Amino acid sequence: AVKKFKPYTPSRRFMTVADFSEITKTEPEKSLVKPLKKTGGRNNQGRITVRFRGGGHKRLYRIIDFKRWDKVGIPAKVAAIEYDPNRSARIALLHYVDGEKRYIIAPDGLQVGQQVVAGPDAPIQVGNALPLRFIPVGTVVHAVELEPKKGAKLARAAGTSAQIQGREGDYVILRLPSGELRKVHGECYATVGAVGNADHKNIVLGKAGRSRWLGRRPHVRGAAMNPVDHPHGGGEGRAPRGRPPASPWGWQTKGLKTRKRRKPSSRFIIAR
Amino acid sequence: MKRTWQPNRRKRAKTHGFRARMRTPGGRKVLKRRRQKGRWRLTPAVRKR
RNA sequence: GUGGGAGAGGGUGGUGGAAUUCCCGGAGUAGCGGUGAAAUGCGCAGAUACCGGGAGGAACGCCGAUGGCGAAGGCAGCCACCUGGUCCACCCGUGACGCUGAGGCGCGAAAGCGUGGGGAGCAAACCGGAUUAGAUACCCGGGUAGUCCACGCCCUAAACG
RNA sequence: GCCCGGAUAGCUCAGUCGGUAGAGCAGGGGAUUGAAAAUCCCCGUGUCCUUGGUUCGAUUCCGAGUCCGGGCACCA
RNA sequence: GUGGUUCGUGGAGCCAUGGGGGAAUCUGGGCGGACCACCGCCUAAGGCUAAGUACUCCGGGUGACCGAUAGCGCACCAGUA
RNA sequence: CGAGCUAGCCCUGGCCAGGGUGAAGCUGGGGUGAGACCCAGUGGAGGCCCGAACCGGUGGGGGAUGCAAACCCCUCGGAUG
RNA sequence: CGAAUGCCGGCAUGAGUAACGAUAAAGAGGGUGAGAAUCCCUCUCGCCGUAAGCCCAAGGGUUCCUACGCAAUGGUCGUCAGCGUAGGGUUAGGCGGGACCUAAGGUGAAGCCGAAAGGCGUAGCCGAAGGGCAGCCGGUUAAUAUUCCGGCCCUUCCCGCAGGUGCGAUGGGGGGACGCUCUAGGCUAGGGGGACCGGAGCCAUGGACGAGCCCGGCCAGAAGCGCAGGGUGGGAGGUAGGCAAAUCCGCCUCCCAACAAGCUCUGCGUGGUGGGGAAGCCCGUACGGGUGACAACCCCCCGAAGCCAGGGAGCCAAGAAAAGCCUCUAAGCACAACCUGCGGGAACCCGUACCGCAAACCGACACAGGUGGGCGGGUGCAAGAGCACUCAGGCGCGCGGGAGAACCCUCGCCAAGGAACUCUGCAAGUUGGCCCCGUAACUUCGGGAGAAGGGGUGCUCCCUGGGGUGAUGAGCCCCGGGGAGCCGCAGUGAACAGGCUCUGGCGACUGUUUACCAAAAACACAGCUCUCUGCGAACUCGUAAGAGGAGGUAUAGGGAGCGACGCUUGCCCGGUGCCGGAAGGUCAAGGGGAGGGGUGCAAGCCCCGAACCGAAGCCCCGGUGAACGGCGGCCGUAACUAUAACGGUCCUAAGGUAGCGAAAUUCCUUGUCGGGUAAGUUCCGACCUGCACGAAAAGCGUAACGACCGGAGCGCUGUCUCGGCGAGGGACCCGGUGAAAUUGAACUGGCCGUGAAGAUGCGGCCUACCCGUGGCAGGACGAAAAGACCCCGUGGAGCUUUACUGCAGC
RNA sequence: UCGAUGUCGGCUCGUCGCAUCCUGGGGCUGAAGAAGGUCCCAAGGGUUGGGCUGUUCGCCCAUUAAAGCGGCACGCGAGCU
Ligand SMILES: [K+]
Ligand SMILES: [K+]
Ligand SMILES: [K+]
Ligand SMILES: [K+]
Ligand SMILES: [K+]
Ligand SMILES: [K+]
Ligand SMILES: [K+]
Ligand SMILES: [K+]
Ligand SMILES: [K+]
Ligand SMILES: [K+]
Ligand SMILES: [K+]
Ligand SMILES: [K+]
Ligand SMILES: [K+]
Ligand SMILES: [K+]
Ligand SMILES: [K+]
Ligand SMILES: [K+]
Ligand SMILES: [K+]
Ligand SMILES: [K+]
Ligand SMILES: [K+]
Ligand SMILES: [K+]
Ligand SMILES: [K+]
Ligand SMILES: [K+]
Ligand SMILES: [K+]
Ligand SMILES: [K+]
Ligand SMILES: [K+]
Ligand SMILES: [K+]
Ligand SMILES: [K+]
Ligand SMILES: [K+]
Ligand SMILES: [K+]
Ligand SMILES: [K+]
Ligand SMILES: [K+]
Ligand SMILES: [K+]
Ligand SMILES: [K+]
Ligand SMILES: [K+]
Ligand SMILES: [K+]
Ligand SMILES: [K+]
Ligand SMILES: [K+]
Ligand SMILES: [K+]
Ligand SMILES: [K+]
Ligand SMILES: [K+]
Ligand SMILES: [K+]
Ligand SMILES: [K+]
Ligand SMILES: [K+]
Ligand SMILES: [K+]
Ligand SMILES: [K+]
Ligand SMILES: [K+]
Ligand SMILES: [K+]
Ligand SMILES: [K+]
Ligand SMILES: [K+]
Ligand SMILES: [K+]
Ligand SMILES: [K+]
Ligand SMILES: [K+]
Ligand SMILES: [K+]
Ligand SMILES: [K+]
Ligand SMILES: [K+]
Ligand SMILES: [K+]
Ligand SMILES: [K+]
Ligand SMILES: [Mg+2]
Ligand SMILES: [Mg+2]
Ligand SMILES: [Mg+2]
Ligand SMILES: [Mg+2]
Ligand SMILES: [Mg+2]
Ligand SMILES: [Mg+2]
Ligand SMILES: [Mg+2]
Ligand SMILES: [Mg+2]
Ligand SMILES: [Mg+2]
Ligand SMILES: [Mg+2]
Ligand SMILES: [Mg+2]
Ligand SMILES: [Mg+2]
Ligand SMILES: [Mg+2]
Ligand SMILES: [Mg+2]
Ligand SMILES: [Mg+2]
Ligand SMILES: [Mg+2]
Ligand SMILES: [Mg+2]
Ligand SMILES: [Mg+2]
Ligand SMILES: [Mg+2]
Ligand SMILES: [Mg+2]
Ligand SMILES: [Mg+2]
Ligand SMILES: [Mg+2]
Ligand SMILES: [Mg+2]
Ligand SMILES: [Mg+2]
Ligand SMILES: [Mg+2]
Ligand SMILES: [Mg+2]
Ligand SMILES: [Mg+2]
Ligand SMILES: [Mg+2]
Ligand SMILES: [Mg+2]
Ligand SMILES: [Mg+2]
Ligand SMILES: [Mg+2]
Ligand SMILES: [Mg+2]
Ligand SMILES: [Mg+2]
Ligand SMILES: [Mg+2]
Ligand SMILES: [Mg+2]
Ligand SMILES: [Mg+2]
Ligand SMILES: [Mg+2]
Ligand SMILES: [Mg+2]
Ligand SMILES: [Mg+2]
Ligand SMILES: [Mg+2]
Ligand SMILES: [Mg+2]
Ligand SMILES: [Mg+2]
Ligand SMILES: [Mg+2]
Ligand SMILES: [Mg+2]
Ligand SMILES: [Mg+2]
Ligand SMILES: [Mg+2]
Ligand SMILES: [Mg+2]
Ligand SMILES: [Mg+2]
Ligand SMILES: [Mg+2]
Ligand SMILES: [Mg+2]
Ligand SMILES: [Mg+2]
Ligand SMILES: [Mg+2]
Ligand SMILES: [Mg+2]
Ligand SMILES: [Mg+2]
Ligand SMILES: [Mg+2]
Ligand SMILES: [Mg+2]
Ligand SMILES: [Mg+2]
Ligand SMILES: [Mg+2]
Ligand SMILES: [Mg+2]
Ligand SMILES: [Mg+2]
Ligand SMILES: [Mg+2]
Ligand SMILES: [Mg+2]
Ligand SMILES: [Mg+2]
Ligand SMILES: [Mg+2]
Ligand SMILES: [Mg+2]
Ligand SMILES: [Mg+2]
Ligand SMILES: [Mg+2]
Ligand SMILES: [Mg+2]
Ligand SMILES: [Mg+2]
Ligand SMILES: [Mg+2]
Ligand SMILES: [Mg+2]
Ligand SMILES: [Mg+2]
Ligand SMILES: [Mg+2]
Ligand SMILES: [Mg+2]
Ligand SMILES: [Mg+2]
Ligand SMILES: [Mg+2]
Ligand SMILES: [Mg+2]
Ligand SMILES: [Mg+2]
Ligand SMILES: [Mg+2]
Ligand SMILES: [Mg+2]
Ligand SMILES: [Mg+2]
Ligand SMILES: [Mg+2]
Ligand SMILES: [Mg+2]
Ligand SMILES: [Mg+2]
Ligand SMILES: [Mg+2]
Ligand SMILES: [Mg+2]
Ligand SMILES: [Mg+2]
Ligand SMILES: [Mg+2]
Ligand SMILES: [Mg+2]
Ligand SMILES: [Mg+2]
Ligand SMILES: [Mg+2]
Ligand SMILES: [Mg+2]
Ligand SMILES: [Mg+2]
Ligand SMILES: [Mg+2]
Ligand SMILES: [Mg+2]
Ligand SMILES: [Mg+2]
Ligand SMILES: [Mg+2]
Ligand SMILES: [Mg+2]
Ligand SMILES: [Mg+2]
Ligand SMILES: [Mg+2]
Ligand SMILES: [Mg+2]
Ligand SMILES: [Mg+2]
Ligand SMILES: [Mg+2]
Ligand SMILES: [Mg+2]
Ligand SMILES: [Mg+2]
Ligand SMILES: [Mg+2]
Ligand SMILES: [Mg+2]
Ligand SMILES: [Mg+2]
Ligand SMILES: [Mg+2]
Ligand SMILES: [Mg+2]
Ligand SMILES: [Mg+2]
Ligand SMILES: [Mg+2]
Ligand SMILES: [Mg+2]
Ligand SMILES: [Mg+2]
Ligand SMILES: [Mg+2]
Ligand SMILES: [Mg+2]
Ligand SMILES: [Mg+2]
Ligand SMILES: [Mg+2]
Ligand SMILES: [Mg+2]
Ligand SMILES: [Mg+2]
Ligand SMILES: [Mg+2]
Ligand SMILES: [Mg+2]
Ligand SMILES: [Mg+2]
Ligand SMILES: [Mg+2]
Ligand SMILES: [Mg+2]
Ligand SMILES: [Mg+2]
Ligand SMILES: [Mg+2]
Ligand SMILES: [Mg+2]
Ligand SMILES: [Mg+2]
Ligand SMILES: [Mg+2]
Ligand SMILES: [Mg+2]
Ligand SMILES: [Mg+2]
Ligand SMILES: [Mg+2]
Ligand SMILES: [Mg+2]
Ligand SMILES: [Mg+2]
Ligand SMILES: [Mg+2]
Ligand SMILES: [Mg+2]
Ligand SMILES: [Mg+2]
Ligand SMILES: [Mg+2]
Ligand SMILES: [Mg+2]
Ligand SMILES: [Mg+2]
Ligand SMILES: [Mg+2]
Ligand SMILES: [Mg+2]
Ligand SMILES: [Mg+2]
Ligand SMILES: [Mg+2]
Ligand SMILES: [Mg+2]
Ligand SMILES: [Mg+2]
Ligand SMILES: [Mg+2]
Ligand SMILES: [Mg+2]
Ligand SMILES: [Mg+2]
Ligand SMILES: [Mg+2]
Ligand SMILES: [Mg+2]
Ligand SMILES: [Mg+2]
Ligand SMILES: [Mg+2]
Ligand SMILES: [Mg+2]
Ligand SMILES: [Mg+2]
Ligand SMILES: [Mg+2]
Ligand SMILES: [Mg+2]
Ligand SMILES: [Mg+2]
Ligand SMILES: [Mg+2]
Ligand SMILES: [Mg+2]
Ligand SMILES: [Mg+2]
Ligand SMILES: [Mg+2]
Ligand SMILES: [Mg+2]
Ligand SMILES: [Mg+2]
Ligand SMILES: [Mg+2]
Ligand SMILES: [Mg+2]
Ligand SMILES: [Mg+2]
Ligand SMILES: [Mg+2]
Repeated sequence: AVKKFKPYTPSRRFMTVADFSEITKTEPEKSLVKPLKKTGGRNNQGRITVRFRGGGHKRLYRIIDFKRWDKVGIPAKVAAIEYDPNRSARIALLHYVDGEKRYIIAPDGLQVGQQVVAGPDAPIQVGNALPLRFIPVGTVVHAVELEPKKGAKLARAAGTSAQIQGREGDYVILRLPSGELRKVHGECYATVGAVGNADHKNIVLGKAGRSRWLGRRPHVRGAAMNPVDHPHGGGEGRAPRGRPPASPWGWQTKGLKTRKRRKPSSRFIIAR
Repeated sequence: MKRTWQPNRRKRAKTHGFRARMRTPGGRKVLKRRRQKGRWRLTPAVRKR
């Protein structure tokens, strides 16, 4: 379900906006928002370390809960479902029965009203979070932790999910959004379900400006520069690549693998 | 056109000020030098009030 | 209307085992494939063949029929739910309400097409090996789209009785 | 105009350490067929482009010349 | 592995030391240009030590030094306008 | 030593006369088994249109020891992004 | 010292020359004074008026006011001045900032890093055109005024009274608190009108003594009262959350209440009282005073973009923080404290003049440039900040007088023709607004479209339908509709305001760029593919700490190419890249030491050192094309000829598929044919022999878009035949002021020759009295820049890579 | 001539040569006439307007008495483009 426009302007022909139906609250929960310092892609030296970043709508960080176990066994009521402009996924405002309000990243299905809770107990239901070991094999799950107590860091982007495939001692065999087969510790929490807002991948920004709203300044091809600037700089008209394609920093960029070989997590990966 | 000199009393002192010089060690030599030479003013003259 | 049937009729959601392929483990040695015969291919960097563990997809052996259902196209593992047509019995109810049907509207195999997803087997195109005078074919080794799902198109047929 | 390469059987081409040059196809004579083809058996003609030289001897080595093909003919 | 020394890897010792290994108290240890013997010379891994040496912001004395385009950038209210 | 010019980004403020066009959504009517859709009204979207401010700098003329070390006149581009 | 485009200084030439800095514009009378176009004053004239007026901010820093001055500064003049000399001038509890808050950022206890210097860094602190916070209207000075004075009104601190109540933090919680577009109600600012109120006066020139003309008819105001609107449920129980504790907030369950009310809060009207108060006329002011007056002070209409304001609706890109403030409890204290009234007292530092779209700021200048926010009246024109005029206000641009040439510039008209001009309709025309009618191919269905093309447009009288405000009524507004008629060459009568079409290329589009010769077909762009990247991600900056990535997590992030969209995107993996290969070769330090060597009388001590064990890399084996890349030759053959579907053979990793094709690519070439034209190197359609297209350095198309680039036509025209006239600003003459590059020195002619090969300068001849003014550009191989092309230099720089050697990195 | 001698074409303005394109005069003719041919004298004047291309050139359109060729730094950018 995605919004389209009639072509009453060039660039409305193809523009497409998310259907905002599952959205329930519109202003966010004040006691749960910080201002986020916008970098423009600049590091603590005043120096761009990520090109073509900046501008883009002013935003307000929603502090969201990626460690669910700091409230084991207290249920919560899904109070709202609202837009969070700091991620692709939509956040669920929930209301704990001891009165604490916290932000969850909303799974698919989860509707205003239901109960949610996290702990070893935790019925196997969408919204609930459990140490991985007590999650039925083959369940699809999201917001996984990579190591225990370090907080969810996996399958959080709109429509993502991992699948529990098997177990080996303290480690369960996970299939990540990227098809890769990782062992992950059992005491790693994970809330069950997939992430939802799955149509996300179907919006069509439509015009140069929509990119600009998202903090994305134009991106200029190596081809388009001169050789001071870039390996593909120069030539007379137009120039084939001329060499193994490369980055402004000169490294190969069609194939050249960069994950460090010696990396200790090598031991717990099995895929691609 | 718009020329290059666009006076700003705050910018002038933030940038060439005595305090500014004494922060960086390069600046303290800039002072060290203007003293050792006799310059009547070590830092540019500005005007807060 | 009332009571009943038979049924691979349709839609949905689940679920089972055989087999193929790939992966890991174990044990094992020089061939395995393939064909008319071959070659290409695969294999001591440990293949084929055998055991165990897993992953994934697609199709449902026996039952099975010259059988059944559907208007047609078509439909076949099993389970539930939702749902269409039909048949019989009984002779209760309406009372000619019937037949057909130009246009309209809906369904409509396969291939194809769009957006996603999926991808084990198979396989247009394509590549090799062969055969031939040539072989842009038939046979062989590989192989993409497609084949599968969802939504939306296309509307064809020896859509045949 | 400038430099590189090539020129061998009818056609397309290997090839040589200086001495007797081959491959496929075409062609020829036989066979098979009713007849052609495909198949099969047997058969090369070559003055190795022209010219001059090196040699005992040159298709083979050398210098030129035709001819063909390829690159170049830039600042102007 | 380097630096220092005349020593640019050279027969490359001596002094120093980032890395590794790692002792002994005089019958101990370092040195005399690889190394060995011999014969000598020294006493590592704690510290201090005037003077003789260098310099001229400052004061003075001199000049086969300048004399206002010279001499300091400045003889004058110049590191100023 | 410089980002008081210029380039980009960050924080916090401000600005854009007046006209046009009339998207979706609504609401009614039609339609149908239900729908799709159709028509009207409302509505007031847009790197939408005309045009000042403002931002520009197309073409032409002028200037060329200039008014001006890039200006002027006519003309033209954007003008809710 | 004679040369170094030498250095410093002086003074010449060009020269009384160019210039005197917007073509808004001047004239006179009077006055002052040694002296006046330039200063004062009056009268007339012109110019600005979304400014060329007025108010803040920044900058500048005495320029402000006055008196006395004119050497210089002023593009002339100067009696004047933004100049000289002196003297005066800037008043705040409420305006701005500070004894308040936080933002990015800066700084920075703790703590981390780094040879040194220093780099980072949670808290804290700093940091504002953001939050917060108490003054409005008049009057007065030569010059300040929300600052002084008047009237009216507030804030905070201290100390009292009285009355309240568990008080009490830097801790908890609420609030503060937030986008963009559209926007209702009710007001206010501001305006227009009045037959009404007030007012000096007026009756001209034919008429008018009129409900005539002219002028004005308000401003501030506490409490309370109204009219608008904002914000907010009330109670009770439970409680594990809000890093202690809460009675607060949060969550739960009860109840009453609920489109309100009530409580608050703000705006607006009113309101004690206070102020203002025209034109005109007379005052002597460079300008202010007197009077007008006991001024009046009312009604109606328009109406904000401002106010009520945290209002409402829609939308996606999802819209600061901290304090002040309210609540809550902790220690501590409750003979404290706080809250509420009302009283007295206390209330500091800094700024304040003037300029401020400009002669005071940035541009070396009294520079036609640049400079942020607010106000910016009236009438008309469909609207408006547009356009014309014009109010308040301000100005005529700090050289003038004449003249009436060329020529230049800006501008107006042109008979006939109408693009014949030319690289090109360059330029200039035409067209222009609003209303109505009407509008094609093609299309992505929105568009194309203002397509095209037409008709209308003023004024007068009669009829007449709606709105708004009043009241349903009058008046005042607004949107109209019908019919008669009038005058001109002309009714958007001035001013502002598209020329149109057809057909190609390129780019889809809006955007972006070479500040200052290129705005584009270039860049970007949604979108598509490839690839890396499992998170202490990859990548980027940094020696490091750290940081960006990202408070993100494969629907995400980096890199590369392609560039909406449609239909597509072929074959080649031999070489190069990348990917995969737990075997094999090779392979450095290391290990290991067969076996030698040097020395010692030996025990030793010290060197070499063969196997063999040794990684990555390379080789090797495979993969890989939206990875770098590549994508053939010759000969023959058909029953007229021609041509070759077909065959033969050499070579290759493989031999270019669809589409397209003399093209932004085609050399021959103006290819050939067809179309347009009387004529077409261009353009369009074709053909294919593609010198040397061809598929994501994408291929072929594509509606729409374009200050791109091309061909054509229609309209119109001084572009042209081919010029004429005219206006103004210069040029020219006179008065004032007065430069510049350049310059060996000059007494500086023509020809034919000669000369280092292009002579004022030599020869011969010929011409020629001395000196200027306006003009033109043939020559002084005229000026200007130590040629920018070319070469040279064992000169330099940017850039490339399978050049060398290295270093970072891996 | 590199301490600079601006370079094609167009425009404008010409001027000179004559080996003459026209006009004028002539000899010869395979000159009946008329029209030509060829060569001689002659430089006084004349020598068009368009399409195409930056073009010079050239080719074409329509004319004409004719539609001359060369030089002057392939005349002329302190004259323009
Ligand atoms: K790009
Ligand atoms: K390029
Ligand atoms: K056969
Ligand atoms: K197969
Ligand atoms: K496949
Ligand atoms: K059938
Ligand atoms: K059948
Ligand atoms: K060969
Ligand atoms: K042969
Ligand atoms: K040494
Ligand atoms: K030692
Ligand atoms: K020694
Ligand atoms: K010694
Ligand atoms: K000492
Ligand atoms: K002197
Ligand atoms: K000096
Ligand atoms: K509508
Ligand atoms: K609109
Ligand atoms: K000199
Ligand atoms: K002079
Ligand atoms: K003037
Ligand atoms: K006005
Ligand atoms: K003077
Ligand atoms: K001046
Ligand atoms: K005087
Ligand atoms: K502030
Ligand atoms: K508090
Ligand atoms: K708070
Ligand atoms: K008023
Ligand atoms: K003041
Ligand atoms: K004159
Ligand atoms: K012409
Ligand atoms: K009325
Ligand atoms: K217009
Ligand atoms: K395209
Ligand atoms: K520049
Ligand atoms: K443009
Ligand atoms: K560009
Ligand atoms: K972050
Ligand atoms: K290849
Ligand atoms: K390869
Ligand atoms: K390969
Ligand atoms: K062609
Ligand atoms: K080509
Ligand atoms: K033609
Ligand atoms: K353009
Ligand atoms: K001249
Ligand atoms: K050399
Ligand atoms: K010269
Ligand atoms: K030269
Ligand atoms: K003649
Ligand atoms: K003549
Ligand atoms: K030509
Ligand atoms: K020349
Ligand atoms: K010129
Ligand atoms: K020229
Ligand atoms: K000249
Ligand atoms: Mg907050
Ligand atoms: Mg810094
Ligand atoms: Mg470029
Ligand atoms: Mg750079
Ligand atoms: Mg490079
Ligand atoms: Mg390149
Ligand atoms: Mg370039
Ligand atoms: Mg190229
Ligand atoms: Mg990967
Ligand atoms: Mg300057
Ligand atoms: Mg001093
Ligand atoms: Mg059934
Ligand atoms: Mg079924
Ligand atoms: Mg195995
Ligand atoms: Mg049934
Ligand atoms: Mg009956
Ligand atoms: Mg009956
Ligand atoms: Mg079908
Ligand atoms: Mg199908
Ligand atoms: Mg698919
Ligand atoms: Mg041959
Ligand atoms: Mg011979
Ligand atoms: Mg050394
Ligand atoms: Mg050496
Ligand atoms: Mg030693
Ligand atoms: Mg020794
Ligand atoms: Mg010795
Ligand atoms: Mg003396
Ligand atoms: Mg001196
Ligand atoms: Mg002297
Ligand atoms: Mg001096
Ligand atoms: Mg700046
Ligand atoms: Mg900046
Ligand atoms: Mg726009
Ligand atoms: Mg404004
Ligand atoms: Mg401005
Ligand atoms: Mg500007
Ligand atoms: Mg311009
Ligand atoms: Mg010009
Ligand atoms: Mg404009
Ligand atoms: Mg516009
Ligand atoms: Mg914006
Ligand atoms: Mg001299
Ligand atoms: Mg002097
Ligand atoms: Mg002097
Ligand atoms: Mg002169
Ligand atoms: Mg003159
Ligand atoms: Mg003059
Ligand atoms: Mg006068
Ligand atoms: Mg006078
Ligand atoms: Mg005026
Ligand atoms: Mg105006
Ligand atoms: Mg003014
Ligand atoms: Mg100031
Ligand atoms: Mg100044
Ligand atoms: Mg003054
Ligand atoms: Mg003077
Ligand atoms: Mg003055
Ligand atoms: Mg003065
Ligand atoms: Mg204050
Ligand atoms: Mg104090
Ligand atoms: Mg603070
Ligand atoms: Mg710091
Ligand atoms: Mg403030
Ligand atoms: Mg204040
Ligand atoms: Mg006053
Ligand atoms: Mg004043
Ligand atoms: Mg006042
Ligand atoms: Mg309390
Ligand atoms: Mg309103
Ligand atoms: Mg008022
Ligand atoms: Mg009005
Ligand atoms: Mg009035
Ligand atoms: Mg009276
Ligand atoms: Mg009279
Ligand atoms: Mg009267
Ligand atoms: Mg009267
Ligand atoms: Mg009032
Ligand atoms: Mg009031
Ligand atoms: Mg309540
Ligand atoms: Mg309680
Ligand atoms: Mg607590
Ligand atoms: Mg209320
Ligand atoms: Mg009085
Ligand atoms: Mg609101
Ligand atoms: Mg604070
Ligand atoms: Mg003031
Ligand atoms: Mg002024
Ligand atoms: Mg002012
Ligand atoms: Mg202003
Ligand atoms: Mg002024
Ligand atoms: Mg002024
Ligand atoms: Mg002014
Ligand atoms: Mg002036
Ligand atoms: Mg100015
Ligand atoms: Mg100035
Ligand atoms: Mg105005
Ligand atoms: Mg107004
Ligand atoms: Mg107006
Ligand atoms: Mg108008
Ligand atoms: Mg006036
Ligand atoms: Mg002016
Ligand atoms: Mg003037
Ligand atoms: Mg005319
Ligand atoms: Mg005419
Ligand atoms: Mg005409
Ligand atoms: Mg023409
Ligand atoms: Mg034009
Ligand atoms: Mg007009
Ligand atoms: Mg048409
Ligand atoms: Mg339309
Ligand atoms: Mg129209
Ligand atoms: Mg029209
Ligand atoms: Mg009329
Ligand atoms: Mg009239
Ligand atoms: Mg073309
Ligand atoms: Mg474009
Ligand atoms: Mg536009
Ligand atoms: Mg554009
Ligand atoms: Mg430029
Ligand atoms: Mg440039
Ligand atoms: Mg620009
Ligand atoms: Mg430049
Ligand atoms: Mg230009
Ligand atoms: Mg330009
Ligand atoms: Mg980090
Ligand atoms: Mg990306
Ligand atoms: Mg990217
Ligand atoms: Mg591109
Ligand atoms: Mg490898
Ligand atoms: Mg090995
Ligand atoms: Mg070794
Ligand atoms: Mg060893
Ligand atoms: Mg290796
Ligand atoms: Mg290989
Ligand atoms: Mg390709
Ligand atoms: Mg033609
Ligand atoms: Mg042309
Ligand atoms: Mg290409
Ligand atoms: Mg390609
Ligand atoms: Mg392209
Ligand atoms: Mg094309
Ligand atoms: Mg197109
Ligand atoms: Mg003319
Ligand atoms: Mg004239
Ligand atoms: Mg005139
Ligand atoms: Mg003169
Ligand atoms: Mg004069
Ligand atoms: Mg000179
Ligand atoms: Mg001569
Ligand atoms: Mg002589
Ligand atoms: Mg002579
Ligand atoms: Mg003269
Ligand atoms: Mg010259
Ligand atoms: Mg030179
Ligand atoms: Mg030069
Ligand atoms: Mg240059
Ligand atoms: Mg060199
Ligand atoms: Mg060199
Ligand atoms: Mg010279
Ligand atoms: Mg002659
Ligand atoms: Mg005759
Ligand atoms: Mg002549
Ligand atoms: Mg002549
Ligand atoms: Mg002609
Ligand atoms: Mg020549
Ligand atoms: Mg010549
Ligand atoms: Mg020439
Ligand atoms: Mg000339």
